[PDB]
Amino acid sequence: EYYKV
Amino acid sequence: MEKEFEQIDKSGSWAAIYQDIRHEASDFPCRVAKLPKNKNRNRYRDVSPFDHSRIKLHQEDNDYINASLIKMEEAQRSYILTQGPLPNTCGHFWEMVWEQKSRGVVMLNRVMEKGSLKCAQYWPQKEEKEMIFEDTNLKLTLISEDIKSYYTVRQLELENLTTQETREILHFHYTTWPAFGVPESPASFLNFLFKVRESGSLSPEHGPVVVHCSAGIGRSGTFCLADTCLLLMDKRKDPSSVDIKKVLLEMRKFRMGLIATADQLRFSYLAVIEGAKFIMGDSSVQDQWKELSHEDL
Repeated sequence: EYYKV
Repeated sequence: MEKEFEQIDKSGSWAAIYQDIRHEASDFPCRVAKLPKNKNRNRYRDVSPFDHSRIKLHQEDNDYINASLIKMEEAQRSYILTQGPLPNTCGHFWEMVWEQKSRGVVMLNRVMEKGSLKCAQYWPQKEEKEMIFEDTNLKLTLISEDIKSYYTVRQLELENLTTQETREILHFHYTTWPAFGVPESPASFLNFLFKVRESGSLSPEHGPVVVHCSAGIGRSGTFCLADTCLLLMDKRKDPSSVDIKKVLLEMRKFRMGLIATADQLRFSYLAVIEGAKFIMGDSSVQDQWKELSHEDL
């Protein structure tokens, strides 16, 4: 749910 | 312009250049996006629209949608970049399309990608099973469909149930572009872009085209950067006068994070280089792209 995953 | 590309490729500096852009990129506040009543309207918690360029729904309840107006003054084109709609924002998405008078939607993701849900099924897949968005008084009906090997164009009818006005929306769905990845070839990308261009959906008499992927910054950024660069080349009437890096920084004044990997930036160069041929006068390279795209079967 973080774009930078 | 190929000089600058041939050098970076030999020197292997693409990741350094991409990091340079991240460092220099604008940083504007996103207060409306971070309000608690808007937590369920954001797909990712580290991707938000800037307050100054966000699209506002014409709504008294809550005017928020995770979408940004990217207005390229010099290239004379506007884009709306947005996240792939959520189950609860499909009505807002089409409210936005209607209120901004968009004629085209470009979708660069798939609803399910490598396992995870990236997007809600926000448009109808069967003529006889139309969608009604009661919260926003809209109705959406699939009219026809043009399926190609790596993309599909659908004709949709958007009806404002209040006034019974109807509009035709063209949906361009690119199905073979992975998250954090690039298109198969510049030919298949440019063939897709020129299909969008040919449709008239980007004409200035229409509202801004809506472009989305998963977050609305990565693949969406690549698409809009290439189109604007080719626009600038034609308008200035000088190919190698366009600095891809400065154009991307200009776009990132309007939405954070545009272009998500260094390889997507490399591809953007590759696509503008290949597209320059058409701008320079070789109008027939367009039919070439169609052939290398394998769009049939």
